[PDB]
Amino acid sequence: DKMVSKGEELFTGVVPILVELDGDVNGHKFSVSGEGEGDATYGKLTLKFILTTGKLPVPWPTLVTTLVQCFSRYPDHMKQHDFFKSAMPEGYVQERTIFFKDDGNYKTRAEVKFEGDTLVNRIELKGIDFKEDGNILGHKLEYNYNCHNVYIMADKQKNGIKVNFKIRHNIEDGSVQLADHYQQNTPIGDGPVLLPDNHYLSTQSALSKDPNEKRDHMVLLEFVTAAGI
Repeated sequence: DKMVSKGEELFTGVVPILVELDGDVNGHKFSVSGEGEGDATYGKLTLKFILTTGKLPVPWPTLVTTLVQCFSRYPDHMKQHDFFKSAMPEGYVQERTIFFKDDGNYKTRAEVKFEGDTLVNRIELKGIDFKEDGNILGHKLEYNYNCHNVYIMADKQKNGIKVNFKIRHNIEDGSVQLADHYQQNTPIGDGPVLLPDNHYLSTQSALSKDPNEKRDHMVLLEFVTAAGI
């Protein structure tokens, strides 16, 4: 619906982002605070994440996906397939199950919504069955991130979307740790949304550090474009 691209209006300029993650992995508890801004016109995310509570029990790269696909650039001809924006400002619940091959898994539950002029992401994560000797707990993954595809279809029974994709986490010996992602997003609002044709997001990510941040942290720079229509 032409009108339903009022999401255009809410994501027109630069939008401040807040992310908050209460986390638990084989009993190890921790919190992450994210702040930064989005430019949906450009697919653009700039965010800085800081460990705020506990010792960080897993590699930063494993948490990227968990830590706002509303900031994805939908080309003009595809804009009527942008669910994430069509759900705002009252937002959607994102839920994921994530299996790391030969190791444990993450189950996540997130509210993404506007809280004023600001786009917020509240995240409860539990992970279980992680091999102590494995790459995750064993901290054996590079601080880099591969370009990925993200397959979307409508889940009309939930008035929302089914999402799935494989993440490739590089280990320094040239091998790869796989995270297999299963993702349902449901809206929170009682109103209509854009239910898309089958399509995907092409997602670039760049992980850096603040030279002056004394705390365990992650500065993430991410670019997402939709395609396949």
